[PDB]
Amino acid sequence: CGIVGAIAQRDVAEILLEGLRRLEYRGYDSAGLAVVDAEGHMTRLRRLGKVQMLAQAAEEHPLHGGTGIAHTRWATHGEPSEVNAHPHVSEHIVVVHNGIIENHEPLREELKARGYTFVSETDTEVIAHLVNWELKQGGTLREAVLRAIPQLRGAYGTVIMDSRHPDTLLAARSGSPLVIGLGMGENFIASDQLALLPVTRRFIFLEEGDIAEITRRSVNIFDKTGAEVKRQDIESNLQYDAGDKGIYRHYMQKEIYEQPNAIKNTLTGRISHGQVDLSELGPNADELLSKVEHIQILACGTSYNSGMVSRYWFESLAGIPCDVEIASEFRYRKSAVRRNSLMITLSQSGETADTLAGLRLSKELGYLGSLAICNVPGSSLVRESDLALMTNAGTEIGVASTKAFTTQLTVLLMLVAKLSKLKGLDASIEHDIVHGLQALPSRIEQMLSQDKRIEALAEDFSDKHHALFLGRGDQYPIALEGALKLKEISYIHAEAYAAGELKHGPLALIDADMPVIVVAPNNELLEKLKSNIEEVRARGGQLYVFADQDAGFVSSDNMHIIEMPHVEEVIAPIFYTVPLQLLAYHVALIKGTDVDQPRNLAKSVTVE
Amino acid sequence: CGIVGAIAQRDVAEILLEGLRRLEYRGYDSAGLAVVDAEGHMTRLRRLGKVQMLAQAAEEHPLHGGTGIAHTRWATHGEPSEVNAHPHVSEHIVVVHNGIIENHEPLREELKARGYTFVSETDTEVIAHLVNWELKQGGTLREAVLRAIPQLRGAYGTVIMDSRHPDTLLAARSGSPLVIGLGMGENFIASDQLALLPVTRRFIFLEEGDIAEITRRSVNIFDKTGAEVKRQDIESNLQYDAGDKGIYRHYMQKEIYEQPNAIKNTLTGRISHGQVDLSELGPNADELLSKVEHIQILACGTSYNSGMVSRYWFESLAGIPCDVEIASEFRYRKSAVRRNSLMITLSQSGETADTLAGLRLSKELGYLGSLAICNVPGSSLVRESDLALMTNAGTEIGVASTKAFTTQLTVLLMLVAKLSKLKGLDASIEHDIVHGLQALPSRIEQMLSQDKRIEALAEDFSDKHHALFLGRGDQYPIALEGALKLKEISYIHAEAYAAGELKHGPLALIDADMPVIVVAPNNELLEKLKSNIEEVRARGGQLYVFADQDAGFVSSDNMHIIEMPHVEEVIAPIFYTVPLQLLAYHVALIKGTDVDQPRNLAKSVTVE
Ligand SMILES: O=C[C@H](O)[C@@H](O)[C@H](O)[C@H](O)COP(=O)(O)O
Ligand SMILES: O=C[C@H](O)[C@@H](O)[C@H](O)[C@H](O)COP(=O)(O)O
Repeated sequence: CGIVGAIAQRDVAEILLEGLRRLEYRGYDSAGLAVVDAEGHMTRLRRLGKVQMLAQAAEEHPLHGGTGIAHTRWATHGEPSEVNAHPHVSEHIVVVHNGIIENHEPLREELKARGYTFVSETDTEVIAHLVNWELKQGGTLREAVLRAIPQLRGAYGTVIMDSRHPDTLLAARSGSPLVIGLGMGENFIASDQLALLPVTRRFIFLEEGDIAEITRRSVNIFDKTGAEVKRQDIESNLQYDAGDKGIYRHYMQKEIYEQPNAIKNTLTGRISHGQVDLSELGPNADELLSKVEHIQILACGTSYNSGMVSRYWFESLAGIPCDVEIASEFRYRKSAVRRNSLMITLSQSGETADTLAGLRLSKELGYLGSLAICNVPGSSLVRESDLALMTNAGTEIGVASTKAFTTQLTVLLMLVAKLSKLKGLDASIEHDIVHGLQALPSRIEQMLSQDKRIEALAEDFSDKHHALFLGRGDQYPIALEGALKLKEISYIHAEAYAAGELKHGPLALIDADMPVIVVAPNNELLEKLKSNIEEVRARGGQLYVFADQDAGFVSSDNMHIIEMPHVEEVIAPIFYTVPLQLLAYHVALIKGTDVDQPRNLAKSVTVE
Repeated sequence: CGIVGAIAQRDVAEILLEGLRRLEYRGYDSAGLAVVDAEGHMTRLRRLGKVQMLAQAAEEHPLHGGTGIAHTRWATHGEPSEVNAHPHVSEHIVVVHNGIIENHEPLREELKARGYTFVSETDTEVIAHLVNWELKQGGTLREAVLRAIPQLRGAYGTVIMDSRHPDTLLAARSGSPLVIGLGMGENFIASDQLALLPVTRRFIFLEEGDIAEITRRSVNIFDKTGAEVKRQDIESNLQYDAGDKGIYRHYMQKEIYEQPNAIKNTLTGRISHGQVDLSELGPNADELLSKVEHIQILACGTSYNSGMVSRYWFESLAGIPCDVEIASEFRYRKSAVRRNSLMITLSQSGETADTLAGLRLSKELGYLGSLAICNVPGSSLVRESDLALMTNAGTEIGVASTKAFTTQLTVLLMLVAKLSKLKGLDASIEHDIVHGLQALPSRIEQMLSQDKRIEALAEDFSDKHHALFLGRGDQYPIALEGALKLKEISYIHAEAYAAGELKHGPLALIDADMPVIVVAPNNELLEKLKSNIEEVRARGGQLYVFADQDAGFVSSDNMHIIEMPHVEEVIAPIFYTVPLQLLAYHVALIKGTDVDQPRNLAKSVTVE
């Protein structure tokens, strides 16, 4: 989730609370900072709620100090939320981490043994009493820590502090990212370089394992053993616009509408000469890519749907057997490795628990090699992969992925043409794919200029609480997607069915008041589809159908047609996605929902 | 669908209306018979509705004749239901078919040319004016037909009659089954030997293509060309109990509760000596089965879910790469054939459009060979296959498959152990599978004796209209299944999610009033699951959890636990299915629904 850390000479709270705000997406149930003033007065503070719930519990009780550590959260397993909220104050040790401490039991028991007393349920409060115990046994903090770290198992990103000596903050990185922001006289710790974006812009990105010792006037980093290290330090880029929603009322909407430029980024330096280019893999790709006979794809939620759309392409175009499983199942299941199998995770975060263990698994199951289509660079998926292709999406703040989706398509789509050519197939296959790609941007541009109309439809969903999404083909999953959206950002019970599955059961749901969103280009499967539309139609189902301008569909009280600008077909599933995104967003407004942090959720799921 | 045909000396209506009643499952939108009395008075009759809607429109206007043909239907594409209802009276030619006439256009136009006039939209009414035109050009009916048949494309099962000469009925078979029931002085035609079950029990099962000429006192069958044929004639068996619901209020319920004996049938003559036996394939199976490296599985609705459960087994036990696609998508999609791929349809009917073309496709795509796990013998899937294994389910009348499911599992499960052994694997794998199999019956027995309790739960769903089904593992799809049920037989919007997918989106749906059915044995994935239960739990979601007696779960207003009799684990997905079946049925009663013919549906989808 979100974890921030100041240690300057000014007051560090209204920054700590900022860092949080700019990590509210990674987590939005509980929050709270801990600062201390000169003298030593600790001042822990927690609130259930948005970060603002804290903010306000700060104005009421301003916190002075130049040593604090904040923290937002995803309260998942539930639990007394304000009791189990960070930070936790082990007498004088305050901690806040990001992650999961595996051995959080073999410890909690062992300590406890030694008269310890965990007043709260939680793994953070274990870091504390652990580090603390280590003070007692000699050394300095930057020593008590360098000893306790290696006795923890998991992936975490804690930032330990001694209320008796706010002179130093400790920061370890074992999994969850922790970047350090460099200030003047001051420093800052963060889980992401986006918290600190306001104050510094100069970051030393902790490598994996580091236990950096930080003060106002120094930042000493040590490797895992305890050696000293000289981590470089770079200036940020991830600031294009930072987390400024701009003209846009919500992040999704801006993120939705960035798709057209967002793809351009992706198709940039890759569409070199009528034919997709991906040298970026370094001439050693055509030696593993080429032995490829099958493709396994790990993913979750939207990152999976994409995996789907692709399977259609990898086969009907690359001619390559391909599976596209949900990471959650894969990882725990004994399985049968195809011969010559390129594993291919499709995270946007790069840091998702499941798609990542998956990957990890893959390694042992003798796959041919990994490939990684992340959004975020140097991400756990990207560095443990073997090959990787980056979406160039830009940072996506929306809890509900959108441009990360469209980008993914574009990439995969590109990989297809590479693989296509790589396989002496028809040089025309690449050509065709490219033309789409190399014209997707302009086209989504086209599509968005329909905002108004879709915004109009959404009115019809005020009163509904169910919705059916139908598609067939390499649009089965596009219809999967637009459900997942609407479903998530408006709470409507939307469900997606592969069109030709209705009559085998689900078709019982239809009725007078059941809207049915359907996507329908000038596909070959057009008529097949045109049918199951008529099948639902003939049973009540109110029908919103996003159909190519030249489909043939005809308007009607029961059957609402939303003309679609003729698209290509290689990029058809991307295109037809967009309108479905608008609709989910707009219905969400009509619904009056947290368009940007839907309940029980929180962008990127990196827990486990 | 359902098509019946009398031609006796008594009055044939109260039989025709019976035949229909006993094919109401195959179709239940529109109906209607046509008889004629001695003199020649035709008497066509149609009604929207159950067959009974006709029945009653018969009592009001008794139909005398000893030559009639009836017919129930699935009105799918909708259309003026009483206008487009069979039979259709082309002046003197009355027809009724079962199936789809492809060229139903290149004809409708051509004829029409010749001053013809189709007062109704429909493909039946095309058979008529077609056969008719053929009278005019010479010959006798049994000649005008034998000429018109070969000018039709599709799969059909029409039974043509001449109102000017009820002396003869014609019957052709091009796809849809047509069996002939033999009486004394009288005959009968049928789409299934179950219509006629009351009158005769002696059937000559038309081969594929036959154009049988039938009168009271003869039944001449001719092959496709026009030759004479001597089709054998067998006595029925499919009459165990016929379509007599017995003690049981609905077919599902009886069919649900037949599972325990229904499996026994399946495990009969196959569990020969501590180890599954399937010689029934004839010593030429271990020569294709053995070269098998991958398994593709086609299916729809419940017949697919089974395909799922299996994939888990074929891999984690047989060690064999396996895909399990929805037939509807497969069939229309260019794809990549694994090397050495055993295709394997999983119909119960054997006659499903999609799973069958699928199969058909398979043939061209160089698979290694077909295998067929049908319920019904000599079924289109079973005869075009290459290998086949029959469920021994018994005829299932329920529109909502149940025992066909459990049987399928059992079979596949058996195939796994065959393949397992066939692959020098651990002799212990077979052993273990068998023990389950060879103890599934007794165990489901166990499970049903919980009826009451589940019947109790269902009370809690009166007011609900959504439901979430969660499972993980080789129970992801078992949770898929029990949704499809409830979803179909009660209209509740039930949805199944692989447990570990919640946090990536859908988990937004949960709330105060969202029941969540979850299946949870003493799996290894127990705790994983135990979690997402707690995740939903912690967000409102009312939780009905079907968990092993020794799970650990604890009762609670928000979390309803329904102890499950410890089962094995190889057969665990079958077992945990049953309770989910009860619940759908019981909720359906509380709902007050067509537990046996849910709306917009109709057992086996054989249209296209
Ligand atoms: O609608 C929500 C998004 O679809 C979300 O579900 C996301 O796609 C998954 O949780 C995947 O995580 P990553 O893409 O970042 O790995
Ligand atoms: O709940 C309804 C049944 O699940 C039904 O969906 C059936 O399974 C499919 O239509 C498959 O047809 P076959 O099994 O007979 O081929």
